[PDB]
Amino acid sequence: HMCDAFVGTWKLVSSENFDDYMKEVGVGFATRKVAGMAKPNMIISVNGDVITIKSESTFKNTEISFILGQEFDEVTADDRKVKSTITLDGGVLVHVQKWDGKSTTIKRKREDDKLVVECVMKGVTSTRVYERA
Ligand SMILES: O=C(O)C[C@]1(O)CCCC[C@H]1Cc1ccccc1Cl
Repeated sequence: HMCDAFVGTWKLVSSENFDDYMKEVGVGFATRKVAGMAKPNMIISVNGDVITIKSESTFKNTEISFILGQEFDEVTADDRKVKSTITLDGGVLVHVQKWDGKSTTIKRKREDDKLVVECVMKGVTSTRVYERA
């Protein structure tokens, strides 16, 4: 019941500062422009200890499955090959990605009827707000 309030199908309804986040991560111009148009569906499910997060989008479809606290390989929507670890901290899913000596942290939280995704790279934050589909 660990992630019950996250489970479901969610649709992006607003974004702030995403272009700058992507720049900070190292995403190139064309990818930033195409990725920034997308309005993804995020589908979160749990089966036993395994959490699955899918992103269905006109840009890229992605899928990760993981156990909390257990590192895994991830290929991100912008084609970084990263090592990821996701934990639950005070009810927030905290996702750290490491690659090439760099790090970014993605927090996913339930706030009212929304699922808020906060993406941080050094000093740069982007906030992505999802609602139930
Ligand atoms: O789409 C989102 O709302 C969230 C997201 O799918 C997971 C968290 C990180 C940002 C984003 C992935 C992502 C990362 C770099 C370049 C383009 C993209 Cl699309």
